[PDB]
Amino acid sequence: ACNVRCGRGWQKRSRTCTNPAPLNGGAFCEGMSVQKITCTA
Amino acid sequence: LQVCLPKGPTCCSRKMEEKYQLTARLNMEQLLQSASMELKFLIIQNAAVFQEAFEIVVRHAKNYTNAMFKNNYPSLTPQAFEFVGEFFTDVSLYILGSDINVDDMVNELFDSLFPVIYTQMMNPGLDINECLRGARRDLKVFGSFPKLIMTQVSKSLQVTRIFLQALNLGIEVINTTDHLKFSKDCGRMLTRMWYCSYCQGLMMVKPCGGYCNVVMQGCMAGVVEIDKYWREYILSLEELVNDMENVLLGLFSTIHDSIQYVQKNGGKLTTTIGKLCTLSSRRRELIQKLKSFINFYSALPGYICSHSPVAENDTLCWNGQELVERYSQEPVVSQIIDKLKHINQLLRTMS
Ligand SMILES: *[C@@H]1O[C@H](CO)[C@@H](O)[C@H](O)[C@H]1NC(C)=O
Ligand SMILES: *[C@@H]1O[C@H](CO)[C@@H](O)[C@H](O)[C@H]1NC(C)=O
Repeated sequence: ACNVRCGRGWQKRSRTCTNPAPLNGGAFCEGMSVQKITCTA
Repeated sequence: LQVCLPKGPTCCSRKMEEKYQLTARLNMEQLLQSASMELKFLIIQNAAVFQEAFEIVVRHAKNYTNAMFKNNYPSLTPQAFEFVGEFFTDVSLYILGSDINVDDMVNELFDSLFPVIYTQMMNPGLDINECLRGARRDLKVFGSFPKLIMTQVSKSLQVTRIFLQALNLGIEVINTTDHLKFSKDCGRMLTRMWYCSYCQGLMMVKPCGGYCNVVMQGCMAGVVEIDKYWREYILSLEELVNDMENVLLGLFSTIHDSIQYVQKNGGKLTTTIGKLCTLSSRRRELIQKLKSFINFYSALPGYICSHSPVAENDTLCWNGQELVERYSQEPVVSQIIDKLKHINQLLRTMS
């Protein structure tokens, strides 16, 4: 939900590295983990 | 038909039986997801928060080191910014599981730091750079400071790395639970328990509590075996929480004192070289909330039966094949147990 009631707000989308999670020194997930977009309420 | 035991006639064909089987699959997956959702969201929240918090700590520590270099040693900038950025980049890379050598981070830091100290602070006035880099370690100009920082940061960074990997693997196994595919025999037994009553023309009849118990203890014989390893996982994580913010934030003071130490012997050093050349609160709340789910795998069949429509009284109920007055009476799980054993060994060793 947009944190700000009126004007510029925020919307987040999480992307975890768990399917599968790296083990025994596996290469970590490549790219970004969070997604943020500006919203107008 | 291959599922619905035909005692009399039947109101459903083989295709309707397949539809009932797929709806049984979907209902089981939905029930498992509803059972696992609270714990999944708890661990996802905490994993995200700890990851962002560690990145914030590393960025702030790099910022403070850069600021103290800007203020106290302007002659070492802008080269100081490059090696500080490389050092803390390698720090973050180690935290996130990449193959980084901590001793090599510190050694490359001091190897890059010494030549600019010599050229700008000690002997004011590019090719001789490597001779200075060699003299750094050959003459032990920084004393015991490099090994002190090495142990100070390796000890915290390893526990943080393994904490993050443990959180992520817990997320992984909890996501696997509600996606656990079952045997075909269990598919047919669940179809009989939930839907095969409709094939016999019954509208609102529910299966017996005891029949649900035998079916669930039938297909969760493997899943319940995970409970020992999940309990050991919880307790080993509790062992680990009982660290990295303090160290990375005092790094700047330690480096400044090392620079003072090297400047202290400048007389002999210049001539010799000229000749030669709220976090703890979060992990506590996380462990106290995680200990409420230590019975997760042992209470799971009880959840499936107590949240599925069942006749608890075992009276006028469906027994999988007929309406009775009273009831008579691995591979993916192996992967879950493998990863739990691995992470549990890794946890216990940091203790
Ligand atoms: C570090 O802190 C100071 C505080 O005044 C700020 O001005 C500067 O932009 C910061 N630098 C970084 C790299 O965060
Ligand atoms: C589990 O990971 C899979 C990967 O596609 C994803 O589809 C699912 O939404 C995740 N689990 C939960 C229960 O949110």
